[PDB]
Amino acid sequence: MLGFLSARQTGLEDPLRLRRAESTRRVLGLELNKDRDVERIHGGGINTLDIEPVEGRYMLSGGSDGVIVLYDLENSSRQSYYTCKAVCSIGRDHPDVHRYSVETVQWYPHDTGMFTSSSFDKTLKVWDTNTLQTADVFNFEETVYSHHMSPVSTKHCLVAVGTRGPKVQLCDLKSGSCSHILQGHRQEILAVSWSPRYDYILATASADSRVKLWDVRRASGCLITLDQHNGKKSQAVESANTAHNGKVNGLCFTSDGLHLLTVGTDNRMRLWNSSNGENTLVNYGKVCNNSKKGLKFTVSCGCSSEFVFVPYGSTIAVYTVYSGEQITMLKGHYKTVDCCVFQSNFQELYSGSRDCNILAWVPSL
Amino acid sequence: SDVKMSLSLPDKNEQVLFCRLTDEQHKVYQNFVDSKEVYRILNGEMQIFSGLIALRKICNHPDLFSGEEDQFGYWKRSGKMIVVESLLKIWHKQGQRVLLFSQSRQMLDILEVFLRAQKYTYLKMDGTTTIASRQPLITRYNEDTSIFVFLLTTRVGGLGVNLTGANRVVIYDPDWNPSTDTQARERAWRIGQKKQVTVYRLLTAGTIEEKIYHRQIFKQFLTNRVLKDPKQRRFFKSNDLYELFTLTSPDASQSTETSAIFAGTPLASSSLLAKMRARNHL
Repeated sequence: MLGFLSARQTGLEDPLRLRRAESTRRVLGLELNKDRDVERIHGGGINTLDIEPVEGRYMLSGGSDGVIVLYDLENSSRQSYYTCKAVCSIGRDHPDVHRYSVETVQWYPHDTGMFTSSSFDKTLKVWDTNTLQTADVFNFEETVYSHHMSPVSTKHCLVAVGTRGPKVQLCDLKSGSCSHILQGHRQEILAVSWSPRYDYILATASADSRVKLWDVRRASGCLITLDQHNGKKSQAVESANTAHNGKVNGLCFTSDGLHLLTVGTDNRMRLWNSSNGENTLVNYGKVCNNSKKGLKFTVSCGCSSEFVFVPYGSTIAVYTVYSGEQITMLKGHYKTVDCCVFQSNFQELYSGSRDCNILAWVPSL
Repeated sequence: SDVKMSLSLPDKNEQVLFCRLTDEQHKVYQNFVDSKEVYRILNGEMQIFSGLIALRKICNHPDLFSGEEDQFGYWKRSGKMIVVESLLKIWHKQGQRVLLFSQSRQMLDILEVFLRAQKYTYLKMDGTTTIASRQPLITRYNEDTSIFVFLLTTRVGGLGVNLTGANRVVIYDPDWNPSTDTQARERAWRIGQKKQVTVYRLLTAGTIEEKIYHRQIFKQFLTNRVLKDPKQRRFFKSNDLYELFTLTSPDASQSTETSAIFAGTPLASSSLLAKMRARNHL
């Protein structure tokens, strides 16, 4: 570290070197901080967490009990020990509270004033953070497994919604049109994720073992359908070209958006070229998931080497994205982990689980 | 409207004549709306559509439904053809040229026979004419003036066959589709029309045909709301608009149903929220 400081100070190395290297070192040293706690408010398992993209100060959390909690992640107290207090909460007494499990919650990108949340009550509610009141509701004919707003699109403000229907619903928060559907999957869509690189590229993963990339502008079906073998087992596309040998219940684009991570109930995680959907054949070993719903996992940002923090049973398994090497397994939960979210400002991780806890993992030293 | 300033467009006026039923026609229509057939229609035991076609035929002419100065299609037995008599006579005295439209080809032939009973020169084009000889007929009507009235159904010929030489146009009977009657009036009044064209839609008041016109206007309003502006003054009643097996012919003491109905004549998450709450309060 003193070598790094000296090399930054004298200009041998770009300051970029020290940032990325020290962030990587912090991530490798990621450990359950009993020096930080998250206030327990959910009566049920936390299905989803979302740190706001701008300023990374506030975090949303949706539980199976239907409540939403809005936490402050900044140590506003002068002590080195603090609890991430719950700022707001859509509780059992809020008139608009979800009737059933909140499966996904997402801050509006570009501003912290709005956030959207979907539930097994077949609703995607848009909330005004300041008033804490719903500003819009999108009813769907079938329960929502996942929704996602594009983190990049300054132009369109569509929400891709995956429900048990075989169709992917696109809901325009700009004047409200929830009619658009992308057809081509054959079973429930368990995950949707917009590319962080291209405004209109959407990757949708479903129960039929397929992941499809769509250009929602385009009127002609999916761009690419991810294939495990890239052509070794080639068939007229009616049943082949599966991304996994089971249900694909998780999606995540890498930070730069040039690759796609999909995790499926075949206990595999695969990395795909997001442009031509080619399997990069990164191994990753065996990534244990048996989730019957969407599995929310994240990648690191702004480190020398990219990581992926994937829920592995009751632990969080940390892998290197481009080599597969399992860095470590963060072990602090008591039931299966549903979601982990990465605070890229400080290389911190927050993981929620069915044990009704949100555990913060902070780098040690 | 926006492109009007680029191209010329002569003014167009339009009227809807309400033609009282003749007493024999009135009796036939009343007998049909009191006969057991419409009662079975109201029971749903028989298809309503024959009742519609029958009532349309009656309003066109009793000889259609029922089947000298007493030959087939005598023009005194229905009020709409009384009015057609008056208009044809006056327009011929004015030296104008007429398009004479009707959805029914059978009554188109009735009207043909009526024109033979008169001394008007005319021309007919319908679906029975071979397509390869359709263009000559139109050209011969458009080029000279020695042909007075051209007979059409609303749907014959390619879309917008060029009938420019005509000056006045009469839609003898309305259709269910607004677009077909709109096309009928548009066919005479196109680009390169020299003289003011006026459309006279012939209605029989208090009958099925008034209801057909009402439905045409309703569909037109629906299309307009969808395509040009949602905010619109509401004209109609659900039950009155949908019940169409009655007879209330005006006695001139009360105004007609149509006139009674027409008696008056990146986002910064706050604009996004503002638009959402605006749409939701509605």
